[PDB]
Amino acid sequence: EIDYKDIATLKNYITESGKIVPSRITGTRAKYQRQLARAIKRARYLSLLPYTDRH
Amino acid sequence: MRHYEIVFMVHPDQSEQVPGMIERYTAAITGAEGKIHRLEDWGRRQLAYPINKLHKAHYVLMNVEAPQEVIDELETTFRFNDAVIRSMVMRTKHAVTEASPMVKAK
Amino acid sequence: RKQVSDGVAHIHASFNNTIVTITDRQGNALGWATAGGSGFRGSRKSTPFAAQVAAERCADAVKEYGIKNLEVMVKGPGPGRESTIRALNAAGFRITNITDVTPIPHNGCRPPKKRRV
Amino acid sequence: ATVNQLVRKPRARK
Amino acid sequence: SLSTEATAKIVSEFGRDANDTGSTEVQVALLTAQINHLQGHFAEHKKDHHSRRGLLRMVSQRRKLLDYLKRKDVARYTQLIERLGLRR
RNA sequence: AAGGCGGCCCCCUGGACGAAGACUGACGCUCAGGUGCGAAAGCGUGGGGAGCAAACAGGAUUAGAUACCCUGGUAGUCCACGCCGUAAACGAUGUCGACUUGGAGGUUGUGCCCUUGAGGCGUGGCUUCCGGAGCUAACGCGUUAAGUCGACCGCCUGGGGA
Ligand SMILES: [Mg+2]
Ligand SMILES: [Mg+2]
Ligand SMILES: [Mg+2]
Ligand SMILES: [Mg+2]
Ligand SMILES: [Mg+2]
Ligand SMILES: [Mg+2]
Ligand SMILES: [Mg+2]
Ligand SMILES: [Mg+2]
Ligand SMILES: [Mg+2]
Ligand SMILES: [Mg+2]
Repeated sequence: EIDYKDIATLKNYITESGKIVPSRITGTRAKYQRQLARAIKRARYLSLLPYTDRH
Repeated sequence: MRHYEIVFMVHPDQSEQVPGMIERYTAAITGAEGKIHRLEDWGRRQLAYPINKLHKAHYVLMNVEAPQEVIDELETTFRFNDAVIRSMVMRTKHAVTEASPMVKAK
Repeated sequence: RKQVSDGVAHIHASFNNTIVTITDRQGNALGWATAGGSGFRGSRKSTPFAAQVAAERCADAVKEYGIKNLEVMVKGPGPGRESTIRALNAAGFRITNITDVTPIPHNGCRPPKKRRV
Repeated sequence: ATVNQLVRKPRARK
Repeated sequence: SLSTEATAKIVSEFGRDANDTGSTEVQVALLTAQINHLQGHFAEHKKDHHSRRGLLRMVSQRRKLLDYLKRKDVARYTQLIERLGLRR
């Protein structure tokens, strides 16, 4: 159901340094949390989100 | 039959060669009973980080319903061509027909 | 003798030594100063006051280019992270950017063994 | 412990 | 195991109707076609000892199912062993 | 199944679990030999070589430094092809089945419900921490038992020798 193309959802789930916010802070379900992890890793290859705040 | 989402980006200096690669790859798919669901041209798009010393990459999003004949040849001609700098395919759950959030905002 | 007016401070912070280095936005180095040659050796070298005088002495060798707006690039987990930024403002500069540029490997290589004491 | 085990080999008297 | 066209056809081949799917002779054929499907796989993938456990599970499962038909009705047993190429 | 298994993507492939029915009709449990898997080190042949690092080189330390600490560094760590089959290979609990008050949760489904919110009400699979009865030498276990029982197998008989 979740998808990697809606990057505005992915901007709310990352930091300024490109780090993935865990489900402890956001309070989301663990079913989506494994899916949100691989959905960012799809977008990490396609140059949609930066890895770190270095570059 | 599998359901594929094919993501490939084109070198920005050959952005006019993109509609040639759209219809040449499609005729090999549809001849061997391959369906098609989504074909969206996005133009140039700013990169989150530089790749191959370039900026403003061309993006084309695809959805292809086809058997495993085209999955052998199309990934090799992506590595054979120098215009395609990144190639990525993925298996999806069903045949889907829905506009991307990039088209719905632009 | 030359005008650039845009500074970049790649400052280093190790456990043993802190190195302040001024450069431009295009990699061309302009001056450096280490805490070893500032009158601080060994245990005195691993002091935050040694980083207070290393940033000031390196700043005195880069005022020939007329730099007013500089960028601070902090690299390393070593002590003295605060004493070297306040020393840049004590030298008469307009501090603009502060950025942690500490290299973080993604478990690339194997770390060395423990130091049991 | 099992009786069916002792059919194969009885208890070893020292 | 297989697709829907490969599974449902062999049930109609050896079963009396479409509902005859739980019988033992169908269950032998579900394992017989699967082992014959995995002949070229393990030849290329001899280092895959984890899928070999699933292979040795189905070989041991087929051996137990042939022993039930052999001890009850040998007429149906001698049909299937040559109809699928068994007993080697 | 266990040792274990972690960038992403494709291809081949294994098991687990849930819902609704249909169908075979005890087809089952268990296992001495036998068979295969099996951390790392090490061995054989041929590649490969960053970083780390037995032996070793050098410098401090010291009574001496062989070790510690530091600067280097070969084998090995990598891949293919084998072999070796031992570990504190531990949940220090062999497997299967039946029952016996329960909670804090986690994970994974499914059924119904002013859908009146990602909710309410149930109901299976997996999993951790508490804890009653009971058991236990004590520690503790305690619906995943080390409770009460059945089915089968392995193993132990003072320490050292070993
Ligand atoms: Mg499956
Ligand atoms: Mg009947
Ligand atoms: Mg050797
Ligand atoms: Mg050493
Ligand atoms: Mg070797
Ligand atoms: Mg042993
Ligand atoms: Mg324990
Ligand atoms: Mg009590
Ligand atoms: Mg308890
Ligand atoms: Mg003895």
